Amino acid sequence: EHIQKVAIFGGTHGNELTGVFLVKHWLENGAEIQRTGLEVKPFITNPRAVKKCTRYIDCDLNRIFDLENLGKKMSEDLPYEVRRAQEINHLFGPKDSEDSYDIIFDLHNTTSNMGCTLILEDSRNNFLIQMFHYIKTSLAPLPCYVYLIEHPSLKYATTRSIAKYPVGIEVGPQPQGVLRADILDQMRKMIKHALDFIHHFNEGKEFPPCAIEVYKIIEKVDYPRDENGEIAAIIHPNLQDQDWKPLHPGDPMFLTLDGKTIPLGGDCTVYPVFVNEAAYYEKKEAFAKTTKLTLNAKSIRC
Amino acid sequence: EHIQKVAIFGGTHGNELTGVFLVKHWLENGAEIQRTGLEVKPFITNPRAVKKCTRYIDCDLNRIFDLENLGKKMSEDLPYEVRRAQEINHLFGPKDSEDSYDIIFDLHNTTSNMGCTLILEDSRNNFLIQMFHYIKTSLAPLPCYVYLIEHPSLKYATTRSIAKYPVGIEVGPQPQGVLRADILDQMRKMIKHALDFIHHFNEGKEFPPCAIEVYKIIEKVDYPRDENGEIAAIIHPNLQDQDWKPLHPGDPMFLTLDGKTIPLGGDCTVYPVFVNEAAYYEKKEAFAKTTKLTLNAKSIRC
Ligand SMILES: [Zn+2]
Ligand SMILES: [Zn+2]
Repeated sequence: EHIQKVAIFGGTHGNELTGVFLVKHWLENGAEIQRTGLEVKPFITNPRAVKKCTRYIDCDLNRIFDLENLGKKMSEDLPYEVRRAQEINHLFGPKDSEDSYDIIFDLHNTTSNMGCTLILEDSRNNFLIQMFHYIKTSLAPLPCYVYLIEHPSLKYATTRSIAKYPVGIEVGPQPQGVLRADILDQMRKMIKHALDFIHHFNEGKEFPPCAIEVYKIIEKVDYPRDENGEIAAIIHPNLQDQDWKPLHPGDPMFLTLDGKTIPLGGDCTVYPVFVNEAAYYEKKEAFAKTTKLTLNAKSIRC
Repeated sequence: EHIQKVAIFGGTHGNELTGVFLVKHWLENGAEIQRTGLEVKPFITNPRAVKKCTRYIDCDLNRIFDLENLGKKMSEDLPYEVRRAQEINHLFGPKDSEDSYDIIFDLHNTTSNMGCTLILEDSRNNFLIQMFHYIKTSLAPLPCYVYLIEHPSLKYATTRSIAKYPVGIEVGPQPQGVLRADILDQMRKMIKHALDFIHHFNEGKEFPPCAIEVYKIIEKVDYPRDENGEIAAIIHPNLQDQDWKPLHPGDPMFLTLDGKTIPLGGDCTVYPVFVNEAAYYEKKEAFAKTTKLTLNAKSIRC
């Protein structure tokens, strides 16, 4: 299998402007994202949310590419993002069809101090592991992590799950509604390597069995809450900005205004991720706990 | 025993969480902001914007405290904030009247790397120049910076301007809708010193003359724009995060996606502030130019 149809999504969330800015540039002069023998389409997924420069209009677009939403009768009555979701599935899918696109990169941003991050939706997918191994290794010494999202009741119905091979791209720290240049540079480098991988894959290159480190999600921790549901403590200074780095039972986790430290607890070291994400205030979450495990890929061919 | 009425406003902008959080705490336990012989009211100015974690509902509350809005007949058609401003004005004013609050602190956050910032509205105000000198001195060796908004033109109209002695407290960088512990420690300390000053002054402690460096707004700078009026370049990596530091005629300012470097130009040195402030994308602006000038205060007693 050669890859034929590659797309780059920007503006899934309208106030994550790195994607929006790159995608809008690339819809004018696309040279950067083409490769000899490869044809890739840039696309703004949520134009309404990008105009208002807001996360979403009626509901989060990045949580609805599932059966419950993609298979309901089209009606101007529907929440905007649902109408949009079908519009996108019909363009780049349909999801779970042989006709759907081969790879979609879906570009995101985070207020968390994560750096260049790749999101894996299938720990068994050998083509994705090889891609991600390629992107990590290439980027060095620029740090780059892989966030693993299966399992088994907690998976999201994402925009890029339309593809046979879904690829999430997150780069942080960045405030929402801010275009930073370091971040934009890092994101354009990640894509550069991703698109060069696909190009090498097509040209017939073999990749030897490889091994990458991933961080598998396990549990989302919410903030200590009040007898109302108001946040009662904040992310401890010592945990702030320490995404990916080991957090041990003893370690400070939250801090109250009165000054008291609330520690981790539990049996083992976890690796905090999305520490203090703007978007997860609403959704009740301070960060996600992840375990550090190794994924091995078998060799791959043209 | 002169200064009697003091208010600490929080959540003028709903998505700036630090003020929102401190005021909310202090409503339950005000001990931190009490000073013997001194009564201090904390207050959420924009509850509706807070609830939605949004900057404003209909218009920006921090720019409508003028004759035009404050003096129009109360109605339901009027924007949410207009109607709120008249309430806050009847509660803590009326503005320009003897029986308005003496001092108001209005707590803000910026996405710019600015550190502790005090906002001075009146360069001839001996009282405020002393308060600012006191806070500066008390905070040392932690930097504290004074921003002076006097023109003619470029002036609001602010929520605090209700008071005889308005004071604006701005702490950054923090992403909108996020609540960093470090940022909350700095605003706290700032407020601690401000209330101490007022307490020292009321107890007839004399202050000798002093001098502070302030930074005068001279011009807002917009991003280079498109054919259709889009941002065509971004804040240069060199200029990113360098608020308050000097910028020079030949110095890099904006970077294009190419990336071409757009230099400063002009023939004098300037001091950027609000560099890459999220709230100013909408308002068509990239940073403010300021000039660094020294201000004097005569001595003050009572
Ligand atoms: Zn996103
Ligand atoms: Zn503000």
